[PDB]
Amino acid sequence: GGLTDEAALSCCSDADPSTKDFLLQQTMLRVKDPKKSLDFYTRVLGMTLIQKCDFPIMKFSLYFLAYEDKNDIPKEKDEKIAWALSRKATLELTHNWGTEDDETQSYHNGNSDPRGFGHIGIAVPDVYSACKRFEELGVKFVKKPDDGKMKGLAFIQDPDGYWIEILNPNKMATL
Amino acid sequence: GGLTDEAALSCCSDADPSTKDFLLQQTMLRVKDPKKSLDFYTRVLGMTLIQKCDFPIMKFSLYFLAYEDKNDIPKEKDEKIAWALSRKATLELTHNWGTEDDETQSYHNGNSDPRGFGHIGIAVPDVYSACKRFEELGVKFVKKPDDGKMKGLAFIQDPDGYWIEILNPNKMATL
Ligand SMILES: COc1c(/C=C/C(=O)c2ccc(O)cc2)ccc(O)c1O
Ligand SMILES: COc1c(/C=C\C(=O)c2ccc(O)cc2)ccc(O)c1O
Ligand SMILES: N[C@@H](CCC(=O)N[C@@H](CS)C(=O)NCC(=O)O)C(=O)O
Ligand SMILES: [Zn+2]
Ligand SMILES: [Zn+2]
Repeated sequence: GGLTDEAALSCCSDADPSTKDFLLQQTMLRVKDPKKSLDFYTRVLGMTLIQKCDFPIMKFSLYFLAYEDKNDIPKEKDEKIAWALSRKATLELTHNWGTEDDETQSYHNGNSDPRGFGHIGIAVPDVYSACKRFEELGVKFVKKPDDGKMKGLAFIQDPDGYWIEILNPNKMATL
Repeated sequence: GGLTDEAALSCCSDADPSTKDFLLQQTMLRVKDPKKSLDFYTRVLGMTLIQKCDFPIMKFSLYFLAYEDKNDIPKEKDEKIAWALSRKATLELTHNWGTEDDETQSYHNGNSDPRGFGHIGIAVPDVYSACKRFEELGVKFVKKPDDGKMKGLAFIQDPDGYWIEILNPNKMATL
């Protein structure tokens, strides 16, 4: 029947002082077509592109998306890499050059065999008003807010099929 | 050849004001055995368990891990859920009850065919000292910091085999 609260807490250790400056900086997803991914994350979800890195020998690019004010992004390049990579809660999109032209190619979202990664999730002030807008924009849904057993929580998908949870923190208690 | 900077930026839109309070709240990974996972993320990586939710008819639990001070966690149950689910940069582990006792079951890390998800990543003050400690604690490595081409960057594995990048934002520019 799973762990009890107390049993779970018994498995948790206090943070060693050597970890006290650590932060959860990024979640990396591979994307077939960065043009479509950038449009989605910025126009649909309101993220900002904060950094782009290109590796021509390895034939890939990295795009770092975050909820940050574009006016805070440093102008000077070294400062800009160090700032972008010290922001909490970034999304790192990895583009292996040439996938966008390969009709047979797609990435796997983790929610079918083989399962592992599930989703990123965005906390919004109002899941219903968010989802109405997503519907107006033609966003793909896995689960509408009222569909299924978990009313008031939604799942959409990005251009690659990755699932994104849309959740309201302030309603999850009174729900 | 991958996108030019100009081409990438032209795919980006400004944040619609409907999205102005959105935040990247969680990354969700499925875990075989929450006992080992809680021990890893708290003892090894210095995260705090901030919330745990159980669903006894659906037979799964959710564990929310973050770099937060345990003294900040609200005492009142409903306030704690609202606080936990409005923290940026949480890691949500999902445990389907029973997997820990099924020797034919395991999750996929996304880095072998079919690929998709890559890794989460932790920013640290000192990759090499962090990794020396990891080695002392018997952590499994995908890439030690001096291995391979990108010297000074590491990848460890959690108990499920998910990859965790260990990076120092200040050393990433100069390299
Ligand atoms: C998993 O993500 C969530 C969920 C749960 C939603 C799920 O997608 C889910 C994952 C595994 C499973 O076996 C059943 C359902 C519920 C509340 C919440 O806040 C949250 O973030
Ligand atoms: C994909 O994540 C990155 C990379 C990108 C990838 C790698 O450097 C890499 C090296 C060895 C390996 O086994 C797997 C991947 C480079 C810089 C950076 O900051 C970052 O976050
Ligand atoms: N809370 C559920 C909701 C997801 C859902 O409704 N699942 C279906 C709806 S599209 C799905 O993933 N595919 C199987 C189906 O169509 O029955 C979750 O864990 O994501
Ligand atoms: Zn990375
Ligand atoms: Zn979730």
